[PDB]
Amino acid sequence: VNSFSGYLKLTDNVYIKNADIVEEAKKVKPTVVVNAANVYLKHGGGVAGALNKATNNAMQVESDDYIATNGPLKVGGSCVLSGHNLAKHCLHVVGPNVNKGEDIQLLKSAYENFNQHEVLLAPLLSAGIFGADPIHSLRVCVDTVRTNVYLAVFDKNLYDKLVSSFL
Ligand SMILES: Cc1c[nH]c2ncnc(C(=O)N[C@H](CC(=O)O)c3ccc(Br)cc3)c12
Repeated sequence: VNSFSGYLKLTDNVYIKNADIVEEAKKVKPTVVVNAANVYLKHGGGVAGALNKATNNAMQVESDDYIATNGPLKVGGSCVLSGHNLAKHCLHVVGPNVNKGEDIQLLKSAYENFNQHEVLLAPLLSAGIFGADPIHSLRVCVDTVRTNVYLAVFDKNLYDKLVSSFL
């Protein structure tokens, strides 16, 4: 039993809810919140911009130190950093950006990072300003993630479409 509330169960291990991931994290304080990161950990907009803003830019400060030491992530890759005031940890996961021409097959690799954590709060990877089809992102999620994932979808209209079209 965990503290996530109001989720629709899609499969044995995948759950979905119309919610602002920022507000959801502040309420649950999950062990892991997933960020929709880019390889430079520049948290400018979308999920990343919103999460970083909620940490009062502490996420960005920590991320800049990480990049200065380690260099950029790979598309499809991830790193674990602090969750600041939102979660114990933040798993920064880089899904492919379609508005940069990146291979959508990398979306499966991105979701594989979730399997290293027993429970996660997460957005749909590559959705929103990353330009991929969110229906597809949900399908890859369900078919790749085996650990317990609680998906927050900011847009109510998108949430209803995801639920109504889910096979
Ligand atoms: C901005 C924001 C604040 N709080 C949030 N909680 C949840 N999600 C989002 C958000 O930007 N989501 C979109 C898709 C959707 O509309 O769910 C999305 C955009 C880029 C990528 Br890469 C992946 C997903 C937010």
